[PDB]
Amino acid sequence: SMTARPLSELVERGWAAALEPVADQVAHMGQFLRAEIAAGRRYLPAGSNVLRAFTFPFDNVRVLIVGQDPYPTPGHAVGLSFSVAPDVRPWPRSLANIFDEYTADLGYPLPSNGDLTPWAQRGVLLLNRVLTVRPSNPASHRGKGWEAVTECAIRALAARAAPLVAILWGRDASTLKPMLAAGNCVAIESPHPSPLSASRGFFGSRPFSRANELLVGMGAEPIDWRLP
Ligand SMILES: NC1=NC(=O)NC(=O)C1
Ligand SMILES: [Cl-]
Repeated sequence: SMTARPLSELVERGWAAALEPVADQVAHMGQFLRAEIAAGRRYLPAGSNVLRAFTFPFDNVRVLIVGQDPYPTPGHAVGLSFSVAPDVRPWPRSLANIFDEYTADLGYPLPSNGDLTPWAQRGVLLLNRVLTVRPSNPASHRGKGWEAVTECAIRALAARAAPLVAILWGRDASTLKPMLAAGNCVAIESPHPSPLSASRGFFGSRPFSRANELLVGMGAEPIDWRLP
């Protein structure tokens, strides 16, 4: 529980230090979620998955992907942005669009399922600007306190003595751009992959190959994006 236990228990070691400026805020978010339940509203993903992106090592991140907020359908969000459990079908529409672009950009076959954990295990941070949502109500937790947490995460990533490429999908994600100003960091911005915006510039954006060209130009290893 975010309300009950400290960052050193909840997230990976580098992340616990990176998020120290927002320790109280994370506890505050736990209190917010408690209040939602007391009031008769639910949230997604499950409490134990809310901070899941911060359970993969901070020092190993080479690419950051940021979306808006979690999937609003119960059974979809898993605490890694855009990912679903390997048994979920059909795929949510944002994910189908991401995979469409993945095939077009990289030439790989469509993935077997919607599980993006391989990316997380290979140094891709799968973040959302806001880390919870009320079921069936996209953007319902906007402005409730998560933004300070994800702002802190990005600042910390940008301050590392390491290369970083950011991929910012959509308007809420794009508000992290000022913080990404650092010489060791470069940002790709595009419209969100949702059907609401994908045709404004998500399709054809080639984020995966662009990220790898940027990494190699900073002397970093490219991401192996291939999913099974
Ligand atoms: N539909 C979704 N939109 C997002 O911005 N992030 C997710 O994790 C899922
Ligand atoms: Cl609800």
